[PDB]
Amino acid sequence: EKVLVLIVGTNPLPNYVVGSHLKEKYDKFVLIYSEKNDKINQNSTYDYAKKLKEHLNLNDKCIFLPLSDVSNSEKIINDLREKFPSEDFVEVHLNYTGGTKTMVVHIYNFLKEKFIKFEGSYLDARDYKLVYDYSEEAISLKDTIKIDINTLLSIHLYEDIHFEFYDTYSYKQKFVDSFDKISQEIEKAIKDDKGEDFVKWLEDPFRKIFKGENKLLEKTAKFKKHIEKLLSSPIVKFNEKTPQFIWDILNAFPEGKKLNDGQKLWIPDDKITNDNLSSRVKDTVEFLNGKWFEWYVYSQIKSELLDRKLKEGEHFGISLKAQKKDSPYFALDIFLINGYQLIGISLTTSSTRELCKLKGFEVIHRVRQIGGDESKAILITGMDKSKTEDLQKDLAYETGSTQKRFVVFGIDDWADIGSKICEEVFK
Amino acid sequence: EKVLVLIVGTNPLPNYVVGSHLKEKYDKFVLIYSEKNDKINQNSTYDYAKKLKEHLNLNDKCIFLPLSDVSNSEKIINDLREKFPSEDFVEVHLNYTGGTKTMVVHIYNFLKEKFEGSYLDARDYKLVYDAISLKDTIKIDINTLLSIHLYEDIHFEFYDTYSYKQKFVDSFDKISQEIEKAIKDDKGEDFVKWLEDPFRKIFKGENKLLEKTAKFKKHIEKLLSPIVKFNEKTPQFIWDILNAFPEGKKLNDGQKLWIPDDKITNDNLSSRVKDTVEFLNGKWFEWYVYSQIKSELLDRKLKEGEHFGISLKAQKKDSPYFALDIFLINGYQLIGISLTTSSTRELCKLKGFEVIHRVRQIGGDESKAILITGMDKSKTEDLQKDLAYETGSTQKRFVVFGIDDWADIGSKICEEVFK
DNA sequence: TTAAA
DNA sequence: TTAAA
RNA sequence: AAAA
Ligand SMILES: [Mn+2]
Ligand SMILES: [Mn+2]
Ligand SMILES: [Mn+2]
Repeated sequence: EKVLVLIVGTNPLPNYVVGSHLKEKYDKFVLIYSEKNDKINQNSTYDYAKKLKEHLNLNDKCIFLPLSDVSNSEKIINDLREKFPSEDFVEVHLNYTGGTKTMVVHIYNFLKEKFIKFEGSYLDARDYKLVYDYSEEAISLKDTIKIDINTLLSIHLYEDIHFEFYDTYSYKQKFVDSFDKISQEIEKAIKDDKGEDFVKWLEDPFRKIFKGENKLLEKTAKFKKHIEKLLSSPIVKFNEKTPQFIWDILNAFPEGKKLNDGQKLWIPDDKITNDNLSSRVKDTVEFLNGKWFEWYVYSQIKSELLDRKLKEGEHFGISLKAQKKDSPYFALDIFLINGYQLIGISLTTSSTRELCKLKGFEVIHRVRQIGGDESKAILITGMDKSKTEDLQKDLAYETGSTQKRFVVFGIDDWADIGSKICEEVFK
Repeated sequence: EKVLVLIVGTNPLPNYVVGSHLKEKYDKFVLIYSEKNDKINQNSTYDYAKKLKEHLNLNDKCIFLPLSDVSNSEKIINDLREKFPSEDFVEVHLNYTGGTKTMVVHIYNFLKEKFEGSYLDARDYKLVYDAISLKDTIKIDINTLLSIHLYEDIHFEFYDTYSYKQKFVDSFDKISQEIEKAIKDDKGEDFVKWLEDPFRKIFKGENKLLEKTAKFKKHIEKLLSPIVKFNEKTPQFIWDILNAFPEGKKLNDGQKLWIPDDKITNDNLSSRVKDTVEFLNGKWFEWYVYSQIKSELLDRKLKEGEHFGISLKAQKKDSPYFALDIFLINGYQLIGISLTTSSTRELCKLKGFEVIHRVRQIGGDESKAILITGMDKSKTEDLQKDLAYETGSTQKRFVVFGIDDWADIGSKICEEVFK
């Protein structure tokens, strides 16, 4: 009977990692967790212990040991002696990575006196190594222990998750037999260092013409009044000062979905109805105003992830959505898992500081919610390099690592965004 | 000699609190910190230990002990054997609250060979010996708190140095009193709706419209209609709020919207409009809440500028500054308050992320963030659930208030903060 | 519970 | 480094 | 997983 003992704190991922690596060598498993006590402002980590038992397949070889007070040395010592298994064990391995400082201090010494092979362990979050106290070995688990998106979100209490594959992408369904032509044309301009010029034309005249009153592109009356009120106008900027590579992008859409009417801007007559207007520009405007960039970035990384033996739908995906039980859901543009570190990618074409700054707070908090406190967040913006370096420094929080856990890319990174994501995440 | 040993992690506040309370009873102090080794992704907590020595006035009775690897047991014990003071100490007290788990285990065991251990419970605000409540015993100011978290250039305003008191001098008290009456009479929801329509449809068209008369006159023409709703369907209490403003800073020409003639220059427009629009668009709500909180804390022991203030801004060295609407310190816990008048879920969610992260940066991982919005009760509850994060405690660290709380917001903040 | 403004 | 949109 |  070889027993492995884990300390269940509020970060379940370290215990899942050590469990996945050591279960093959032990016969019994003791999960020490906290009880809920409102009077001392103590919540319970029991939900994580069940998820640890579930996703490690411990079954009845798992012993749950609750602690009444995780900050009282006496109660911890007492609760251990009363509830710790008294069977004669040959080996006792305690990984003291989780829990409070009082938990690790007193559990360790209680099991250092009671015992018989003994070994203390700790998983390093910085360099991904399992350090043994007496064996003096530091084995890396970075490339060996794996985890998929379902397991990772589940042990963090997130259920009902869905996402899109490369083949089931939403705008492929909307632009059948055109999507590849539209996406190949955009990609070529972005790889031709036209990203900056695109986002300027997108701000003016594009967003001046095709944005404003809600349902502007679905009621011809609203769109009629808007173009009249645009009669210095963005229409001439579009008609007369639109560069050629955008004309190539605009003409990549099918004629029935082109924003242009030749080499000028399509304006509906009084014959064109509400549904006619919507069927022409709605999907094309929504794709050009931002959705295209989600697909572009995902397309520039899928090959590099498959080369590293990652599997789509388990280790990367697009348009992920998840939620806790009976709680609102959230959306994440792209997700990636390197070994067992979550990387969440949030995308925007905006170049405006305030908007991107708020995007940064968002992606930081979401990856902590679903991947634990060692996740990495990447924000990709249309800002210049000075603005992106400013944002990283603005939002950086110090956890004890030299490597950044919040990364901002900008408009100068778009043309080679594949390799830059690859270097940031895996190197 | 009686020596106190602290473990310097990346949260310096528990070490300040434990240090403030136990400095009196001890002679020497050992601060065990981490070296910087980029090759193992390990950064140094030396900057925090220096701040601990400075703001606790440890002077030369403080000994910095570095560790080359805070993740490796043997490398720790070695650096502990070769560096820890071998002088004869009659009493040794190790507080193992900070640092990594390896640090607290092997430093504890090292010192036990040569003894008392203590720990500061973040959940019940007590120091526990291997239990004294410090919640109302140890105090800190905004300057000390941000400084130990490495922030500098801290500035903020007082009730009497509020910026808009200098922009509407001889009229701010009437303006603020008018707005407060409307919110005290449960008209917050009505006010919010009128700001969304037609106020922000007229005065928030695009960029720098309130600065260029050409841009403003153009926007007026396209509207000609929210100008009609403004002139005709504006509630009486809102006309009273508008007419409380100085005449050269009024948005209304009599009982109708003012329209600049070609004569009005860019300086004449902005001086008449820009300050008034920005205050009504939402800055008023910052002042309203602050005035209510300063009222409720009139009996408590907090001093303005040490434990609460408005419009806090600070920065790290060579780093961008942030802005925080209101700050409060209860004992040694930072309470950050972000205010918005918006009723929109998307906008209020993004403000929630912001205030959760900011208070964590400047006040440590045990800070409390409060977001005050103009949403209804169902949306505020949904937002609290959406953004909640498990900390180990049963009391919430992210709190959202909505439009129904505006009238009694002073009592609401007092009850949430002081428990 | 679009994306950007 | 507006607060809203 | 460096006041769970
Ligand atoms: Mn699976
Ligand atoms: Mn996005
Ligand atoms: Mn605010």
